[PDB]
Amino acid sequence: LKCNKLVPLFYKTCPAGKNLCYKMFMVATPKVPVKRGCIDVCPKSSLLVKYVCCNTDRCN
Repeated sequence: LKCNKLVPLFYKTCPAGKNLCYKMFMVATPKVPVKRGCIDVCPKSSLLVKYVCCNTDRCN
């Protein structure tokens, strides 16, 4: 399993680390992404920070 990351590079792998790849956006006002990595769940979501999880591979 591999996805993209904010780290200065391109995409990383998360086979043993996790099994999914989600992103963390912020709706403070200007709207902007800030936390994208791999997770095993997606129990987060409000009105001042969104998140996009995916497990199709190459979809992140």
